[PDB]
Amino acid sequence: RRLRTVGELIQNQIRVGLSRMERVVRERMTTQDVEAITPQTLINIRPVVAAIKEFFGTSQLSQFMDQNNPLSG
Amino acid sequence: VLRGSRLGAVSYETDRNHDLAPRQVARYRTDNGEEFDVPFADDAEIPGTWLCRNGLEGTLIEGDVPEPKKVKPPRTHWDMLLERRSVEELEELLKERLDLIKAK
Amino acid sequence: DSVRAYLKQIGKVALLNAEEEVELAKRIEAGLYATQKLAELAEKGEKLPVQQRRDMQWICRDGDRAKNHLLEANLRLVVSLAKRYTGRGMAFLDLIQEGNLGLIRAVEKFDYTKGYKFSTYATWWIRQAITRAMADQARTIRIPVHMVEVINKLGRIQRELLQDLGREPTPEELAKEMDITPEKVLEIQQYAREPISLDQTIGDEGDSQLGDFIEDSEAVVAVDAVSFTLLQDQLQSVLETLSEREAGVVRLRFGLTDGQPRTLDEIGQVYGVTRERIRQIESKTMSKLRHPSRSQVLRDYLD
DNA sequence: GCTTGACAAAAGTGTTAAATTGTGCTATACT
Repeated sequence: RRLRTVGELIQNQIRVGLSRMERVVRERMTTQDVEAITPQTLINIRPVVAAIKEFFGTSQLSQFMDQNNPLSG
Repeated sequence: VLRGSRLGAVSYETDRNHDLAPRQVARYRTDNGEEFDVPFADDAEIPGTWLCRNGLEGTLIEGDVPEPKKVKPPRTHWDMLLERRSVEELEELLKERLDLIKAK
Repeated sequence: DSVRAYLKQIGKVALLNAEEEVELAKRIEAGLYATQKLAELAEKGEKLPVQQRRDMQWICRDGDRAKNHLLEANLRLVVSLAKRYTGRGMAFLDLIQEGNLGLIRAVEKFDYTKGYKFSTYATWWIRQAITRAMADQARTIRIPVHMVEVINKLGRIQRELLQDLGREPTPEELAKEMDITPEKVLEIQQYAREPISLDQTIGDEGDSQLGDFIEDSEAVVAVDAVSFTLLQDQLQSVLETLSEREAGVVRLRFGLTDGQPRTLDEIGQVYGVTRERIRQIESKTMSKLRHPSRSQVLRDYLD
């Protein structure tokens, strides 16, 4: 049994968001002018930001800080 | 935690049958033969046709003929064909098709 | 999914060649003309010979069968279009079925003299039928077609502007492109919002659903319900403290006796005095009641 | 204690200008 730390938990959602971004980019690169396209004009960052927002907001692991006292936190 | 309401509001008034609104009942009959009653106020102006429980627009029994309620006729497949083919062309079409079945 | 039965059943009829479509359409037209001839000629007698009668009835049946066959062979077209619009809110198979109803209209209007394929014309009718179907039936709270179109236009513009700016635009930014006021687009956005499901679970577990904890604003508050009645008694006791001569005017003026307020003139229908005198009597009674000797009895019921 | 003359504010009555809603049709070819 291993331990997913915070870093790996965030990395998984980053990977999911970038996978959605990859699907969008590979779909849309077939339908744009060739040799005149620019990387900044087809890289869509919305899905990764949405995944990051969802993780910190709704994920069961991202819990409210327990500030009852220093030991609790 | 969160609140809402129905599409209406409540009224606290109390009175009961001691106030009577003068009303009379009209009688209607539908296509399938079922009959129904509808209480209306004495202001009347009762309509000649009424949508009853069963869903058939029944007619009143008192009058011999109700309000005509005439409506425009429907538009059908021939009537729209006639907007693109002349009767002279349809005659030739009929002649042409009769030629083949007559061949046997 | 169980739409496979429809796909199989429509798969037993082969596609038409370019020359069969004209034949089928011409047969349909000829059969329609034959049916209309048999219908019309009956209005004045004009018996036709038995052989011609049978041949014309055969023409009618052949036209009907050709129309049916033309629909059958082209049912396969509708699914290829319906698969494009699936997932927007209405069921895939419903999309197919109601696009078929545009397909019958396309067959009704299609003609060969234009020298064009059946698909070229039928595609437009199928597409508009599917569009109208989705517009009418895609939402629990119905939105008229023009409103749906303006909502779609707003969504289209907002998507591009968000892709450009990188964030959700302020209403005025969308207004600058819609040529309408920012509050107008803000209202359209409110019209666009879908209702949520009242049966959705709440509490991160299957303990209860959202509906179980909605507090009703228009509830029957007990303390008010009784309180009103007390007033309806207390007020009466004050009105009963007057002479019936004075009490009747107020009871009729505000409709206490029967719930319908009465104008100054109508109170004279039983009292006989003129409307101005009824106003003077009302003023006298109204000043007598507001005097502290009777106000304190029921003042604090207003809240 | 009450009628009458006379007046203005409020509200019905109808027209119609504007806003909203429903409906048929778009013909390269596409199954």
